[PDB]
Amino acid sequence: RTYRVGDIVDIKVNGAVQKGMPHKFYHGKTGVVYNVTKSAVGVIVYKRVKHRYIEKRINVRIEHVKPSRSREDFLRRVKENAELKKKAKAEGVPVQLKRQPAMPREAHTVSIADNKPVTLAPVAYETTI
Amino acid sequence: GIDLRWKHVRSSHRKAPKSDNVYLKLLVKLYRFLARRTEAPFNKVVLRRLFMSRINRPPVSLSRIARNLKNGNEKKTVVVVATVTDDNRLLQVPKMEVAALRFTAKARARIEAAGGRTLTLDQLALEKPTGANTLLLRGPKNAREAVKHF
Amino acid sequence: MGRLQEYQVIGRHLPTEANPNPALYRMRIFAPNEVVAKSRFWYFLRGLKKVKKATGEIVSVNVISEKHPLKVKNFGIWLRYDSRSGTHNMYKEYRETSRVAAVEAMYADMAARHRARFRSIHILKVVELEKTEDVKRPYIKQLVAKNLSFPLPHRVPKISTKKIFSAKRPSTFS
Amino acid sequence: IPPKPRKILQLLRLRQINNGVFVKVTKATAEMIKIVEPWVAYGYPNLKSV
Amino acid sequence: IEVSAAKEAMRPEGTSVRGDKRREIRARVKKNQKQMLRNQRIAAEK
RNA sequence: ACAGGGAUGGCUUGUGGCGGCCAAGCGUUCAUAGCGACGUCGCUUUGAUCCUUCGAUGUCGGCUCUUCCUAUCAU
RNA sequence: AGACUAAUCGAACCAUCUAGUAGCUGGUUACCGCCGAAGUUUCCCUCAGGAUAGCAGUGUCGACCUUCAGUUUUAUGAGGUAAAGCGAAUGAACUUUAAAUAUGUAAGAAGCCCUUGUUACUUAACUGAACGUGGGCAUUCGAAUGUAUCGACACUAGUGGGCCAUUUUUGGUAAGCAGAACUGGCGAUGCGGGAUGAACCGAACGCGGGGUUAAGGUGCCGGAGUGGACGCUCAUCAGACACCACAAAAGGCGUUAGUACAUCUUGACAGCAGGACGGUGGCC
RNA sequence: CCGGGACCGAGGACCGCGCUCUGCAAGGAUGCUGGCGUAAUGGUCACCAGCGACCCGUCUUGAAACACGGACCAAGGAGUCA
Repeated sequence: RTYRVGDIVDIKVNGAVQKGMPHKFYHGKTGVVYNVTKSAVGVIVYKRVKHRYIEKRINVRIEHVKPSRSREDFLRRVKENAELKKKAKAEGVPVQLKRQPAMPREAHTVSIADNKPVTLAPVAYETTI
Repeated sequence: GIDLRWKHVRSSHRKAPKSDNVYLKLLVKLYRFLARRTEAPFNKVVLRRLFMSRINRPPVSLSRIARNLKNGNEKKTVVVVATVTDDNRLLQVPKMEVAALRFTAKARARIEAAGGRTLTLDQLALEKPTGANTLLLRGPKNAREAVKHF
Repeated sequence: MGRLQEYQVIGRHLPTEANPNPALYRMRIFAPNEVVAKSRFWYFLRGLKKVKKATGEIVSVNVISEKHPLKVKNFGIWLRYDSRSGTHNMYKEYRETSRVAAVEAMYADMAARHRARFRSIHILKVVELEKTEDVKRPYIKQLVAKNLSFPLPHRVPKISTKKIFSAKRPSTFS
Repeated sequence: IPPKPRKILQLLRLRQINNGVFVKVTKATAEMIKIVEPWVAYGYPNLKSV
Repeated sequence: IEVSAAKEAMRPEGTSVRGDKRREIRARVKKNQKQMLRNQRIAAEK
């Protein structure tokens, strides 16, 4: 994998080398590539101190760097927004183009004919004997 | 007690002129009435510019007016809430109708000699109470020694 | 631990494509109200069957009332309590008129005699002793004796606390 | 009060003690209310209460 | 490795921060070798 | 000489340290490890010798006089 | 003797330069109103060190236009770590699946692609990418919640390696403890309660009236119960705001509640009446 | 639905929303009555009572404590001019 300037990457220090490494803050951090080298890459990370963000620049080896999937879902939603919008225009019905938070469950009925409930004590008697 | 992380902000614009010019006070009263009783945004802009200080009202020269009179603006009335100055590099003054706070003597003489008209802002309020067919002009604000040394 | 009621609480894991009909689990919970009953149900179910509240749902909550609240009964309670040493069994007996009243008396007794709070007590079984021979403790055996009768020596009469002064010395014989 | 519960109360418009608001139940709001549980009491109001 | 933005700005293109220590070691070795060669030449002259 | 600034504590008490062993118990029982009181064992002149005194940075006293503590020398 | 030289001597007295200089010490004069702070952020040789970020107040101006946000949700990282199963395979390092806690990135018309060519990048390569060109997408502008929260200049001021505490982490001691990161409080702050008080709990403040509470309390001091229920405990200075130490697997013929094992009408535990013998005065 | 009690009466022609519509409890108190008409109400001063309440300024650090100034009164007395 050849990373490029402007790409968004994930930093994960893999292996047993994360035993006594000095700077573990950027493990699990995501940043933008600004400098590319054969075995190193330059990553811009932002640190939040109180009410303000401060830029930091790090040099990470390639084997601890993976490309990120941050904008994958956004570009995908833009895509099927375009095709389902075109399909709705073609067929002549409205369609939902906004993702919604999860709603409470509705009312339903559960039968106990073949699913008779099992009574539980706070401890299992099989463990007692 | 109530937690107000945000803060209510007092207004950061002038509500009245600092000047003690009584005729400026009369213009301020007239344009307060116009901006309250009309729907035209021109009157509100003129009232706001009447409130302003001198460094916020740079002079507008006859050459700047002549530049802005081009491209279908020849018949419009020029409105400058500032002093209109003369430009002697402009040899031919076109016929124009300018309303301004004040004119320099050469600017007024050259406009009248070219055959145009000079108005005050109260005459402008009489003839165009809604600011119809008007070209509103400002001078170069950043053209100042302080702004250059900023 | 309050005016307790006994609730039948039935819950289950949320249905999935793999398991369309999850098993239902039923518990008898002594609780002050339904919110506490459901919270204790999810606590015990997390401790037993590894079914979390987020992935589960309450199917039913019902109140179990005593069948005969006007009949005096003997109750055996098998419980476990946690102390600084660890977990200890107890079997204790209570002469009461309902399971909930026996459980309230149990909670009061455990707090008085062993300083155990509500959280460290696990009620494992509450039973009605069907026969008089099933009574194991002498403090209930003295009460289930034949022709039981006793007086009440040294009864302090009830005097209103707003009546500060009395003109006669009270008697302790009735 | 820590900054995250402070921000959640500010977004819930609970800026003073004994302030009450109506909230529609989604996951997006339920998680916020779960975070500010050390400062609020909430429940399901009926028609009379409304 | 944290690297200051001023160092990256002054750094020439192509060079990385991972070779700076080898660079300064090579410079120190070169200086020590020049001093050793100077002493060798002077001792041979004597 | 001048201008300034200053002047560990419910501590302690009667029984050594290091190294090994034993050990009731605690743990562990898909690993049999690890802790461990009580003890114990090793190092630190036939009543002798008197020809081996091993470093003040840290300061105590005396007089008069009263009271308290008990951790008791006497009664 | 640094002694004496008009009470003046390690340099007399008098006037002047002179209102000498001090970074050090002391002091620095009416009222009301509106805002309102701060302690290694980043760089420089340090202490007898500096700037600087950040935080504030007055003015203005610009369409006070764009909206943004110490928050949740969604997707995807870190944490695969618990857990379930292994009648799935294989064997924390097993995995179909999957934790709690907070945490990084992204979530639109300012956007998404497609096409056209160039390339001085790159690629085997007109190949990707960048650069531009043109076109298509407004049928919903593409989560929730909130939004008197905009931006840019100018000028001015204090503080910019302080104290305490929760959590996380790194070290230690015989025991103490010492560094960091975030957050909260204080310095700047009144009020109710902790009898009392820098660090505790509650709660933040214009002047008044009425109602209700919080923390804490209701035997008297003292406003409010000698309130109710079930128990436990008697201390030769109990206990009532404890958790730390003394302090141990500690010592108690104190008192209750349990657990385990054991004996018991084939007579248990305690006593009383009796037996307690022979080889045998076993061997040295 | 019906009682019992406490505190409060802001505004000052009409306008509005309404209702149980000759009117109203509907965008904020009126009606009736009594005593007094003055130190009666009210105010100021002295004192007692209950409750509350460290001596100010300065310095220091993070803060207290320490330290320094203060017998009393009048007048003078310190960010000015170029």
